[PDB]
Amino acid sequence: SFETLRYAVADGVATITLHRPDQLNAFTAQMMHELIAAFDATDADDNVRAVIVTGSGRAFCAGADLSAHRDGGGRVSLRIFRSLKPVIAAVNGAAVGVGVTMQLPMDIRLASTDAKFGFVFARRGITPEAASSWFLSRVVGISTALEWCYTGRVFSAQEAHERGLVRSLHAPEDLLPAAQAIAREIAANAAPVSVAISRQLIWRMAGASHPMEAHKLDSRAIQSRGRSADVKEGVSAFLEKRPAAFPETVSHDMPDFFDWTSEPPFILE
Amino acid sequence: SFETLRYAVADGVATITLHRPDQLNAFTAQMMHELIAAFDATDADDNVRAVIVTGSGRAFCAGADLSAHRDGGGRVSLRIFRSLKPVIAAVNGAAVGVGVTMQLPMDIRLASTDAKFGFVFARRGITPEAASSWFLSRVVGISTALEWCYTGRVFSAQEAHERGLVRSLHAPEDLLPAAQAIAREIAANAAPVSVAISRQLIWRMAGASHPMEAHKLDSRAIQSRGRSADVKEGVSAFLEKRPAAFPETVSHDMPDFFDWTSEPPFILE
Amino acid sequence: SFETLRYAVADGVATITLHRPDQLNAFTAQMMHELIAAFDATDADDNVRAVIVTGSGRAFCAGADLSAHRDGGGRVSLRIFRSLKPVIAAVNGAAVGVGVTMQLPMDIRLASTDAKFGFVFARRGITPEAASSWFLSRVVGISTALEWCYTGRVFSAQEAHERGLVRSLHAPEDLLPAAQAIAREIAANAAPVSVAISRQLIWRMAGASHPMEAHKLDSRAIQSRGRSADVKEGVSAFLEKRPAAFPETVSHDMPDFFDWTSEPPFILE
Repeated sequence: SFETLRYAVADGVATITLHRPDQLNAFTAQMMHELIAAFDATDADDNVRAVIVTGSGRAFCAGADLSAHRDGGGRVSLRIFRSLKPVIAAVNGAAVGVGVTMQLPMDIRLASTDAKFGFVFARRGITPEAASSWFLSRVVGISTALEWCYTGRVFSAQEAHERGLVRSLHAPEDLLPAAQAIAREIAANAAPVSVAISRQLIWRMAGASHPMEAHKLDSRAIQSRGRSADVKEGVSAFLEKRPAAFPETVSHDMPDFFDWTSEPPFILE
Repeated sequence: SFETLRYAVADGVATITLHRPDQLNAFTAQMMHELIAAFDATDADDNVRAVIVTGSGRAFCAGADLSAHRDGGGRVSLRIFRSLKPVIAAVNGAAVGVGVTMQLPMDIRLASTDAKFGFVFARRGITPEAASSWFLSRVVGISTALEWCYTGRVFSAQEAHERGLVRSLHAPEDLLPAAQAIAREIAANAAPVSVAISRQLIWRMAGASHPMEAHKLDSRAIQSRGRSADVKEGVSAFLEKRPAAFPETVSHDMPDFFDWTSEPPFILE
Repeated sequence: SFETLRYAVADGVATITLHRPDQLNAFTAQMMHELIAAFDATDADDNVRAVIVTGSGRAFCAGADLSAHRDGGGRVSLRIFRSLKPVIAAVNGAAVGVGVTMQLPMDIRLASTDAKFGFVFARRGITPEAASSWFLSRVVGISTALEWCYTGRVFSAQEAHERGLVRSLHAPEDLLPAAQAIAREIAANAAPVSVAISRQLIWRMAGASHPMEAHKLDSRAIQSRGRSADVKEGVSAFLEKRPAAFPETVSHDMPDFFDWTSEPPFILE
């Protein structure tokens, strides 16, 4: 139960709906705390195998309203980064300021053909936040990140897709069905512990200085999964001509050799 | 005043013109010192809100002529990296050897349809320089970087654009107008301190191991800009139906919590 | 001489052929040791100036059969990473599981129009290996890496090329000729020491936190090559209207200021 979001779980898929639509879902202190609580709920709910984030009304999110000195956007961004479930943004409308910076830590961005995007910070005399200086170059590459943040231009879904911010474009009526089809295909076919480990190694090894770091972690991951009941279930089911019902859960069966919840310290100098 | 460059400031835009055209603007010791001095001038001139780099004559730059044991190309590359203004390359002609490696630290590459590019080092029995082993993978990605440096092939503007070295292609007469329209749109719409912080965080956080690093810096940046006169000017101007005249300057008003001029030590082992 | 591979050297090009075709070249303990030995041979053979890896029969490689607790895939991946010669994958058929993760450390991926690819780990209750959590984001970028590993979908050559896993697509009969034309153009035109240094700096500086790291190494590399006989041979040959016959070799003439064979320690916690 939230004031700034709707939250629904159906068919193994959580939908978090940004829900201040009279304000084009403008981001507030409470949406920040609530989105952190939404991801705590999705990480803990074994019935959740994928998460869709979308906007109510016309917009996705048009921007921010008006020893934790921490940017609110960043707190959400860092929470999603250490998320254990697939996260898909279904961008239905304007995603401006923190409204676009919030999507960069999500795993897959789908956009309505109506969607608009703008890193408008420099036009307002402020700066890109939500750790977008880290995320944005790893989605669209440095040159595009610099051009969008320098001009602060509001650009089309078509530019978003050509420059690689969004995976694919959908008719307004087709967006959530598309996000759902991806979410359900993961929920149907993949073992939730394997998905959670994959998510964490891909995101975390993007900042690693050498593939040795990945080799050390992914050696321990494949050793642990190799001895798991999920691997056995995968064998049985193929032989017995049936869809696997992976039994191991993100809530209990996450391998203990690595703290999937860990993050470096927030310290000011 | 320079021997190897022209330097002009009009309408908030600096144009640095590589200017040894009888030698296809071949890079020399003096062009190196002069380009460092050109960026010192652009960083210090509050009338400069964007920088265009271009070539005189037929070529952009066809290559190098013939306890600082430092590659000259790198010295320029590292100077641009810690630059505080948007830098756009307008590649008018051949950009060979250090002539292409010099553009990779710039923020946006525009090319004439006449432009040609070649990382020809290995064909001459030498090696890619100007820290291109760091920059080139972050523009075009590792596989393309390897292929261009292995073959040393001189390739077309069209390949440059398809593989992502250049943002866009222009008729020879359209190149500088296009570079100018981008430069003027930044100079017109964005607060110079916000642009300078954005530039530095995007480039610097591309080497950061985790988004926590960006969150720490961009929390301090948004706190500082939040209390700035630029933010106020942005409010006034919207209400009073007028273009903002951001008053804070890169020369004085750069926030002091981070040394924007800092770089790691050059030490030989 | 190998049981799981064919190995041939012609015209300066080594071809390593994955060769358990009755098993769609499934990866085994012995293919792992043999591929390490194949790269030791290619690194030491000055007659080898480029390496092509390809599959026998219908498939490239359909997956794994069935205080070094090290993933076998990773051992190959890490060996290729510290390889000194250009490595091109010619993907002739299905490349599933470790069959696709093995290609990511190679320098250039060419695919037959018949080729298929799938990161199917999560569908089998296991996890992406061969340090693919490091390599895959640096080939196709994080969002695509996440989508392929979450769904475990087997996808077409066309998707592989559009999302940037493969450089180019070839008719089945055209694949090895294309891989050869690239290999021979390197073998013909580039100095082997320059190629080996380039390979190592591009791959290693992709994990470096700042371009200063590249500037330090590439300053020493260009100083050393500047005094080399290859550079002289390059001068003579241009004047004397003839193709250079670079005399310096990867076996003897690798500059000594950096250990090209070095890798960080494999240690379990």
